[PDB]
Amino acid sequence: GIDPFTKTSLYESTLKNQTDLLKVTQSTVEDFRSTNQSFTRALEKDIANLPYQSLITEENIINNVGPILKYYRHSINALNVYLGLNNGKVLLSQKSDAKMPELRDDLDIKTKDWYQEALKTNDIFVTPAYLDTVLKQYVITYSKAIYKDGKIIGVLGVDIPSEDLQNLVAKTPGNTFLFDQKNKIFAATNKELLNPSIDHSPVLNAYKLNGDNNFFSYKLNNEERLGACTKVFAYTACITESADIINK
Ligand SMILES: [Cl-]
Repeated sequence: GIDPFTKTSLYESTLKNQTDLLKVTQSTVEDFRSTNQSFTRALEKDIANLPYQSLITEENIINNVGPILKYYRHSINALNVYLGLNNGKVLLSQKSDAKMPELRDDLDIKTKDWYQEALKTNDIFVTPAYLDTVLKQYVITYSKAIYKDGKIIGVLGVDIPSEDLQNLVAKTPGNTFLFDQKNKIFAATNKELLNPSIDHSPVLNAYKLNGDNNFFSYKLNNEERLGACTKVFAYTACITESADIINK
């Protein structure tokens, strides 16, 4: 309407609404990451709790670590779960025909960020989404250097399809969406937003001007829209709507 009291009431209401919904999308991304981190941490602990004898020959790694990788992979429906060693080999449990985990020598692991970055932090390392060479799907990898008595055993990796996060975000309420660390569109409730030719600059420009969680106005085709974005790890989560709620 027109009376400023009424317009202010509508603006304050929709701000709260849209903020709530943005937070649900933020929570979705957070919970996905923390579930995968907890899992990875539990797997690290089970591997490190084996005696050294079970860890210090490749055959013993196959027979003693392999089943653990397999059970864990199944438990969460991961794509791959694996352990990379300093000799460049990887003990790999992959989705497939029920064949046991095997040692693979062709994964060029000392060139891979999941391997090299795990050795530079004491935390879990989380990759951007990338194309997994084993099963040829886009994954987010959680990796962790495993130590026993201070001694490196190898680098654990857990590959989760990136589509799993995309699908979780898409199911959320609200016209919410998520950009990756390069500010490309990554997930959206409205699948049309994923058209790579769409211009997101008005929303990204408005976020740059306003900051995390700060509700803003912008224009599309000379009509007014409202929205907000916030950082969530290296992602940017946004929500937008028509301003007709406050103007009409
Ligand atoms: Cl994540």
